[PDB]
Amino acid sequence: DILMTQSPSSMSVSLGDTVSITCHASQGISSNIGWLQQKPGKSFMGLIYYGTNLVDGVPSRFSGSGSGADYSLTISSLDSEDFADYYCVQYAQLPYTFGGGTKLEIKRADAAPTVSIFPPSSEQLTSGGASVVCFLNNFYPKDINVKWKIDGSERQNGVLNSWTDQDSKDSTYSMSSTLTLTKDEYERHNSYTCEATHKTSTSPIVKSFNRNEC
Amino acid sequence: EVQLQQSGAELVKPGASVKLSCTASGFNIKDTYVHWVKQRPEQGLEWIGRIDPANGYTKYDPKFQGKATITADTSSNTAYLQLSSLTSEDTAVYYCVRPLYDYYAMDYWGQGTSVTVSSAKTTAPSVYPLAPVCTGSSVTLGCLVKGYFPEPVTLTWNSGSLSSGVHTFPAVLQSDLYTLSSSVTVTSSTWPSQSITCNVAHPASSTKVDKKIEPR
Amino acid sequence: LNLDPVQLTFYAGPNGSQFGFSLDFHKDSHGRVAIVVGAPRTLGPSQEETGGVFLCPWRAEGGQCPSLLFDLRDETRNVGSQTLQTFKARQGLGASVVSWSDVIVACAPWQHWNVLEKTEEAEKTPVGSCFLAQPESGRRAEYSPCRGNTLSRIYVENDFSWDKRYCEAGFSSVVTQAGELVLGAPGGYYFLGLLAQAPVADIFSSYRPGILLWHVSSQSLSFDSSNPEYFDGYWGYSVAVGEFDGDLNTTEYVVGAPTWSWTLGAVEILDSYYQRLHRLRGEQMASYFGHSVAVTDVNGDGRHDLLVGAPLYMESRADRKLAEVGRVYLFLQPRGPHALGAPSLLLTGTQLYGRFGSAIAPLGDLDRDGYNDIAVAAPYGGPSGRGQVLVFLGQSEGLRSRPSQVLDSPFPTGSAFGFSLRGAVDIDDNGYPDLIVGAYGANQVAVYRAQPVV
Amino acid sequence: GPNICTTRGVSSCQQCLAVSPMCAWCSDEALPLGSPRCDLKENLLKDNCAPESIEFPVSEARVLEDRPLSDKGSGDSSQVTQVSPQRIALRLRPDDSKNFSIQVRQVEDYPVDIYYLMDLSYSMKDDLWSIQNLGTKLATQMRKLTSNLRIGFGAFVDKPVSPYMYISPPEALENPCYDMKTTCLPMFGYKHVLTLTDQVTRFNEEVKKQSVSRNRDAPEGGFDAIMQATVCDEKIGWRNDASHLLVFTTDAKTHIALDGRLAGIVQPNDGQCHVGSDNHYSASTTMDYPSLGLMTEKLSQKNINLIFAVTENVVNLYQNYSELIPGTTVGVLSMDSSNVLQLIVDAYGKIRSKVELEVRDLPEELSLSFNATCLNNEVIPGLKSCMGLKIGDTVSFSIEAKVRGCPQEKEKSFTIKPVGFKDSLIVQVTFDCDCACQAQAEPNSHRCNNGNGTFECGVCRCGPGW
Ligand SMILES: *[C@@H]1O[C@H](CO)[C@@H](O[C@@H]2O[C@H](CO)[C@@H](O[C@@H]3O[C@H](CO)[C@@H](O)[C@H](O[C@H]4O[C@H](CO)[C@@H](O)[C@H](O)[C@@H]4O)[C@@H]3O)[C@H](O)[C@H]2NC(C)=O)[C@H](O)[C@H]1NC(C)=O
Ligand SMILES: O=C(O)CN1CCN(C[C@@H]2CC(C3CCNCC3)=NO2)CC1
Ligand SMILES: *[C@@H]1O[C@H](CO)[C@@H](O)[C@H](O)[C@H]1NC(C)=O
Ligand SMILES: [Ca+2]
Ligand SMILES: [Ca+2]
Ligand SMILES: [Ca+2]
Ligand SMILES: [Ca+2]
Ligand SMILES: [Mn+2]
Ligand SMILES: [Mn+2]
Ligand SMILES: [Mn+2]
Repeated sequence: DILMTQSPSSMSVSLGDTVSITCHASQGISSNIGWLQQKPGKSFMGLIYYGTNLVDGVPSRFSGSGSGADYSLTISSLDSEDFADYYCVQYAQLPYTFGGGTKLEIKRADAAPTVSIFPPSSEQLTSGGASVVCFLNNFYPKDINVKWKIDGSERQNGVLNSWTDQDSKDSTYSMSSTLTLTKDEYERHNSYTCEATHKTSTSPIVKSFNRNEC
Repeated sequence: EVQLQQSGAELVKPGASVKLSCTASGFNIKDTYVHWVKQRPEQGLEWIGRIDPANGYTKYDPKFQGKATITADTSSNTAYLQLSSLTSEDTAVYYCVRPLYDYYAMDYWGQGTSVTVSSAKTTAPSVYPLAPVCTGSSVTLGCLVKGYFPEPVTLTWNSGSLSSGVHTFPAVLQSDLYTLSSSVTVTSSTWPSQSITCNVAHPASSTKVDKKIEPR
Repeated sequence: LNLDPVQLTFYAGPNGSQFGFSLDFHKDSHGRVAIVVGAPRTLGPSQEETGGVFLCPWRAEGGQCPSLLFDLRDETRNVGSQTLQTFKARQGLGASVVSWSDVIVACAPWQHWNVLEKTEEAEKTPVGSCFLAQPESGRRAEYSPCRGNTLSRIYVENDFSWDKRYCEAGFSSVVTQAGELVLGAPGGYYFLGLLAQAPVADIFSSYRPGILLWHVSSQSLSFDSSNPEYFDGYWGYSVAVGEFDGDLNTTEYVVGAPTWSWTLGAVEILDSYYQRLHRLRGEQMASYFGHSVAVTDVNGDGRHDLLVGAPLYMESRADRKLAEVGRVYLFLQPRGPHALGAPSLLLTGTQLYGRFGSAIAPLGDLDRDGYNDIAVAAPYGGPSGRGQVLVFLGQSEGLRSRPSQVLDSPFPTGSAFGFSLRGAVDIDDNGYPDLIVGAYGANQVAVYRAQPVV
Repeated sequence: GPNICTTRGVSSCQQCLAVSPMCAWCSDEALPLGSPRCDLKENLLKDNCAPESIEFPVSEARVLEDRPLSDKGSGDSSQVTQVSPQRIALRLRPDDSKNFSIQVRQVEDYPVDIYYLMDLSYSMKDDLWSIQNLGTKLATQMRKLTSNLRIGFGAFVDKPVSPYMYISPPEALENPCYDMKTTCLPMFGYKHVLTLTDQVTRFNEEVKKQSVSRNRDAPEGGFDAIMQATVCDEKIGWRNDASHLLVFTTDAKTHIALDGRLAGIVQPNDGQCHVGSDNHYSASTTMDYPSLGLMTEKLSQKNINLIFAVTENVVNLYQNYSELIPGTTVGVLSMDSSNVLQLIVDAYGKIRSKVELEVRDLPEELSLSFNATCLNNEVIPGLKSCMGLKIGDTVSFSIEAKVRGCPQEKEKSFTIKPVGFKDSLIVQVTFDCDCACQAQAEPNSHRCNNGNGTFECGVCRCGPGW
């Protein structure tokens, strides 16, 4: 099958910018390529067909170009609605195949996260489980690493992570990390810690608590 | 106008089968090819196959040969995607697509039909309050909604009163059941001065539990 | 009556190009009348016949005309694991031309087409194609509704149903006043014949170069049939439009099928959904009843009337003998919802093999008496066999039975003077409508100017 | 007593004869003043008119050639007589009429040409197998009727051009049957195969090497082939003094004039021979199918009897064409041509069961009427054709020629010929309107008003210029 390599995976840009998404195919496809848009939490809309032809209704700030095995989607003067996911698709050969996608995100000033750790509630402990929750809120950029430590030692089993989309108000990101243990295992140790590593600080942001102690 | 209106979200068990529909609105389904596309967050977009509803002739990606069966009924002006021997990896969103002008293009898309495969029964969530530990100017509370099926759930604070400064995170599958969390941030003079409550509703099992956050 | 046969105007194309095979009046966006001329054997780039089109400015002296340029290159598209191919050699571009508003539609009925997929193919066949031009802006579009991508084996397995591979779309053509292009495709559905219709605006807006296979969603095609009366009937050999059902909001189609029902011939009147409203049957097998059709109100009641040419009709003569001369039939449209009846008038040729009725052109009201008139061609008529065009005037009871004027070909033998005809347009702005006559055998067009009645 | 001759008060001998065929003129000098010179011949002799001076022509008819009808059409360098008499002299005075006869015989043992023109599109494959022995079988049965049989063969499919011809892939051009599991010949329009010959095993052996082709559309190009088989006299080999049977076999509809435009062909059929040394019709891809009227003209000009031998699914079609091409015969052909031999024999019988008179070059002022005698001496008034005949039968016609007035030209000739026959009756007509005495007229006679007149036939006539 024809592989469609779409770059970049994401870009941080601003309103009014001119940006270009590229799509490289494993062989020539002679402009038999379409471009697609998926707005957050919604379905797809076609933008370009046959390499350069705008789908009816699409604004003219969109344009397609390229030839052979290398193509481009360009947006002149980004609008607020243009921050979404974009995919290329080739139809030179069956099966049709898609690029991996490109997400346009809003650019802003770097921001350190607000970390907050939460020990297991009384209710959950009396049912036999023990979940330590760690919130990492309102940071930029999106790249971040969370590390759980039990008595100073890293723990990788039983961790469950969730991230939010770029927030509509301040254009920051937030993350939720949850470490679930049994009640019996949670009491074999004392210190519980989540470490946050962001480009906004060389030292990791550390928050922790000690069982029994408060 | 051309609109593709797909069927509602399906919730089925592994090993069973499901038939999705794509009804043509504002045109004759017979006019063009109709394609089916699978979308997953990690795996992305995958072409399943196509049908020519004028005659019924189909094409498939060999990856879906066996599971995918595409049909059409010009009478109801509708196209269908039958999936069989369902598996956790068949959990995806399925779209029907048609071209605008170019016979071979992929320009018009339905809204998508969500499919979820699981052996989980209808389980009600476990709502746990999240109070900080025994300092600054800003305080952060939380609420943990663990082990429920199926999706979704609605979460508010003080019954929609406290809305700003809140982060409700997308649910995650934890061994056939879902887990979700939500945080809220205010000033120190607000809490525990003012009662903050976590309101969680799970219409599937018809439960609306409310846990008041109490300090330690 | 009052066409001037002394001072003619001649336009000429290249030798062997069949300049004059088809023609029409064209008005630009300012109302200036020109003549669009089809020349279906014009040489292309590879020194091969492909046909061509000329746009002749009106000049009393006539002369040479500039080309209306269209893409003559064969096309190839690899897409969907298939290979699409157009073949423009001997396609006959300009075998039909028609003008509507400021747009010109020129068709190549024998353009061939094929689709390749591994070792299989659709078969290389003449689907035909039409080319559209807006001369003032340079806009170009194409319309080729019989192109498909189905492989040969599938037609065999389905007993050759809905087989549009041999359409020859554009063999005949007409445009409604509202701008719907209607194409006759006499090879459609394995030689039954079909019609294809689409708005001119939608043809332009849905067309992009290099696609080759695209949808015109507002298009409408007629239907295949299991009835053997339609087999090899060449339904769509000729086409016209008019008002025949009393509802002014609907346009009706008139379709010639000159070999319908084992070469009896027929003409049908349809609504725009191709449902049949009336059928006129030929009178004599092989006469080619339906070779030409014309729509105009000749008797001044505001109801469109129908003329049908059977250019090979054999008239009965003394001693039980038959003489091929050709015949024209006139049907007057009755008041209100009623069937067209028997012909109101039969006009019959005189010269053996003259092919009277090979073309029938509405003239408008030539002599300005309140009734519309017609010209009938006999491209091999006249006492010398060189061709004649005969003018018949309307009257309260239909048409006069004898011609008011006869135009003898000014060209040599073999010119086919009158094979194409067009009237009802005042090209020199003197208040009288004029007549253009094609003579593709001489690669020329003659213009006859109407003058005040003497 | 007086009559139309005397009461008309004529002025000259010529005027006298024009009054009535019964009037006569007396050119004698010794005739009383009151007595008229224009009267019945009896009344003139009663008034002592010199018999030599009497001008009274009588309308007559005498034979010039009267060869006996042949008993056999065999032998002879075509010294065969099918019509008798062959030439008569006819004389008529103004407004008069004379009658004469003609005999016509369907002569026994007359030579026969049979050209077999065969559809060789793909459904005729089993037909080719059936007729491998036709040449010899046909010779055995026709030997009962004639001792001079010649036979020949040609074949047709359709115009070798798109869309009638498959043109892709290249293999399909060399073998149209490529996408089936067989081989067939490349498509051909019309090919002549065997010139008319009396060596009937040439027919068998040529047929055994023939094979079918394949084209796309059901109507075929047989009318092209009929035209060429008709007008290519020397190649096909029709004989001057023989019955010509053109046997056309097919199981399908036919292409007709103006169909050619579906292949881009608009040039009308010129009705001329276009089969050269390669024996194929070279104008197949450039010239339109012929029209019915043009086929009729050429078939009549060459005296070809066309036989539509077609399968039952198209019998009604070809019966209807047959009515538009007079003289054509139709017979029902089996799906494998197994019955074609009897069809030809029955057609030959039907062809020679009719005698139909035709008149060529009759002057405007002459009208003819025909009384026919067919069967056993049964007279049929107002008829010039006989039907239901058998080989060897003889029929006769009584003819009356009436002349209206007197024409400017005094000698004309016309022809009575049976349709399709070689022999004919030539009628040499002389219009006797003048008097012999006019040849010895006296211009500027001193008997007529001091030279102001001319003296002819015993009277004075005003000379030229008066
Ligand atoms: C070969 O030629 C023959 C001779 O013409 C031809 O047969 C004729 O066909 C016509 C058309 O099918 C027949 O027509 C009809 O006459 C009868 C009365 O005898 C009526 O019942 C019919 O009326 C209906 O159909 C008409 C349209 O055809 C309508 O206009 C009408 O309102 C009625 O609905 C019709 O008028 C005719 O009877 C035959 N004649 C004979 C002797 O069979 C034959 O079809 C030709 N075949 C080929 C293959 O060319
Ligand atoms: O004669 C040959 O060489 C081959 N023969 C093979 C069979 N061919 C049949 C075709 C099929 C066809 C019907 C028309 C009505 N709609 C369905 C298709 N007409 O005729 C004719 C030519
Ligand atoms: C002439 O005709 C009359 C009667 O029509 C007939 O009695 C006579 O025999 C005929 N004579 C000839 C020579 O034909
Ligand atoms: Ca109407
Ligand atoms: Ca009228
Ligand atoms: Ca008038
Ligand atoms: Ca004028
Ligand atoms: Mn055939
Ligand atoms: Mn057969
Ligand atoms: Mn054919």
